[PDB]
Parts: sequence; structure tokens; C-alpha cells
Amino acid sequence: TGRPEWIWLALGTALMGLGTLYFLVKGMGVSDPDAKKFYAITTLVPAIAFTMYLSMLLGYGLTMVPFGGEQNPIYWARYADWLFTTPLLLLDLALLVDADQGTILALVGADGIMIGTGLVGALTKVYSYRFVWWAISTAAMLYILYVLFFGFTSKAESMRPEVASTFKVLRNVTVVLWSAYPVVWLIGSEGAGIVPLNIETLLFMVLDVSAKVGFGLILLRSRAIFGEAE
Ligand SMILES: CCCCCCCC/C=C/CCCCCCCC(=O)OC[C@H](O)CO
Ligand SMILES: CCCCCCCC/C=C\CCCCCCCC(=O)OC[C@H](O)CO
Ligand SMILES: CCCCCCCC/C=C\CCCCCCCC(=O)OC[C@H](O)CO
Ligand SMILES: CCCCCCCC/C=C\CCCCCCCC(=O)OC[C@H](O)CO
Ligand SMILES: *C\C=C(C)/C=C/C=C(C)/C=C/C1=C(C)CCCC1(C)C
Repeated sequence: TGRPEWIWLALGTALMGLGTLYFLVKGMGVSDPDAKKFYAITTLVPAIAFTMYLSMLLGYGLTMVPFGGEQNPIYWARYADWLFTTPLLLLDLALLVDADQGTILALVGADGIMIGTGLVGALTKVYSYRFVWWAISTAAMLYILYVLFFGFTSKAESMRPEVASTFKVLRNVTVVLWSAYPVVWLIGSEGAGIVPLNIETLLFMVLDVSAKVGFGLILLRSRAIFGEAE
């Protein structure tokens, strides 16, 4: 392929595909209703990402957006992926702590605003307005991070020890990895253009695989996903 970033899109496609297959074989035979919920949510995440990394590799999920004079290559398929996978990841954390319906709706709604305004900012043609949408999307993300710390952590500390310890590890992983996304976007091709697209694609690939495959490896190997039975 003539695009220098193709090597990272192909590695991303392969790793998401291998991750999906591993979780699929692993979830076979699980009869506990609670564990089936976590396996279903956690296997769909890499399956969706696989299809959208493939679409970028083949060129379907790419568009040209004029801003700053030149034509800029914008991979819109990322936002179709994140629209469906980031809510599912939040659902994994909320069900682990047995969150209430009201708090779950708050997280999913703010997540939808995060991704939706990020997409609008990505396709905006007036350069200075791109950063207005970036700001609003980052405000929605800070609300999500606030709820995970000053809401879920308080309840996790009144549950089973395995639930509290597993949640604390996954909460920490989420806060660090998610926080990197607005930074890469800001200095990358969608924003200031300080980092070239080939390096930007490499960074997102490392973050995406860690946040979906690595996240799932820690969750599905813990005993917190199974109900307390004899
Ligand atoms: C799990 C085990 C795997 C661990 C893997 C962790 C690696 C993460 C990669 C990071 C960024 C790489 C940045 C490389 C930047 C190269 C850009 C460059 O030097 O270009 C020069 C330019 O032409 C003139 O300034
Ligand atoms: C090279 C391989 C490429 C990557 C693979 C192609 C992915 C796209 C195809 C299919 C969906 C397959 C099923 C995905 C849904 C899994 C949900 C699940 O397994 O849930 C378990 C639960 O316990 C049950 O009751
Ligand atoms: C818990 C529920 C799980 C639900 C899981 C649902 C997964 C469907 C996701 C993705 C493939 C992306 C489809 C993107 C559609 C693009 C359509 C299109 O045509 O692009 C616009 C324009 O027309 C182009 O030229
Ligand atoms: C908790 C998560 C926080 C997420 C939100 C954190 C936002 C702060 C980021 C960036 C401003 C960086 C500088 C912007 C000005 C760009 C002009 C410029 O000087 O280029 C960059 C320079 O070469 C090299 O720093
Ligand atoms: C599939 C993996 C994860 C962790 C995806 C995370 C995506 C975000 C946290 C997106 C953040 C954005 C914000 C807050 C502002 C700029 C636009 C983005 C959509 C990249």
C-alpha cells in the first residue's frame, strides 16, 4: 500500500482478530449467567474494532477534509469504532461494581457526547472551530473520569474483596490510557499537525490494543466475574 501508515493498520487488524478468537474459544462452556455477561461484552469489543481496522486498511474508512488550505486525510472509521466499544468498556466496569441504572445512563450519555463531538471536530472545515469541539469533548471525558473515582470506588470498597481489587486495577488502567487519546488528537493530524500521520497511527494502535485486548485479559482471568457459589 502507498500509505506509509499501512503497516500499523495491518498489525492492528491482526491483533484485534487474534484477540477476538482467543476470547471466543475461552468463553466456550461457561454456564454461570454472570460470567456469560462479561464474556459477551468483552468479546464484542475486539470484534467491532477488527472490522473497523480492516476498513481503514482497505481504504474505506478514510476521507479528505479541507482545512488550512490543503486536503487532510481523516480516518473517520475510528469514531464509528469508539461509538460502540467505549460504552461497552464502561459497562464492564459498571456491572462489576453493581452500579445503579441512573449512574449507568449518565456514563453512557456523556460517552456518546464525547465521541459525537469528537467526530464533529474531526470533520470541521474552519480550523479554529476544531478546537472548540475538542474542548467540549474533553469536558465530557473529565466527567466520566470523575464518576469512576468519586462514585464507583466508594461502592467497590463495600463489595467482595475480589471485586474491589479487580476493579481498582481496571479503573487505573482506564484512567491512564483514555487520558492519552485527547493529547494525541491535539498534536496529531486532526489538530496542530506536529506529529505526522504515520507516527500518530502507531500511537493509536498501541493505545487501542492495550485498552481492548489488554483490558480483557485482566478482567477475564479474575474470579470477580463469577457469582459467589459453592
Ligand atoms: C508490550 C511490549 C511492546 C512495547 C512497545 C512500546 C513502544 C511504544 C511506541 C512508541 C512511540 C515511538 C516513537 C518513534 C518516533 C520516530 C519519529 C522520528 O524519529 O522521526 C524523525 C523525524 O524524521 C525527524 O525529527
Ligand atoms: C481472522 C478472525 C477475524 C476476527 C473474528 C471475526 C469477527 C467477525 C465475525 C463474527 C462474530 C462472532 C461472535 C462474536 C460475539 C461473541 C459473544 C460471545 O461469545 O458471548 C459469549 C456468551 O457467554 C454466550 O452466551
Ligand atoms: C451492545 C450492542 C452492540 C452493537 C454492535 C453493532 C456494531 C456495528 C458497528 C460497526 C461497523 C461500522 C458501520 C459504519 C457504517 C458506515 C456507513 C456508510 O455508508 O458511511 C457513510 C458514507 O455513506 C460513506 O461513504
Ligand atoms: C488528564 C488528561 C488531560 C487531557 C487534556 C490535556 C491538554 C494539554 C495538551 C496540550 C497543549 C500543548 C501545546 C499546544 C500549543 C501547540 C503549539 C506548539 O507550540 O507546538 C507544540 C510544541 O512544538 C511542543 O509542545
Ligand atoms: C477503544 C479505546 C479507547 C480507550 C478509546 C478512547 C477514546 C477517547 C477517550 C476519545 C477522546 C477524545 C476526546 C476526549 C477529545 C478529542 C477527540 C477524542 C474523540 C479523541
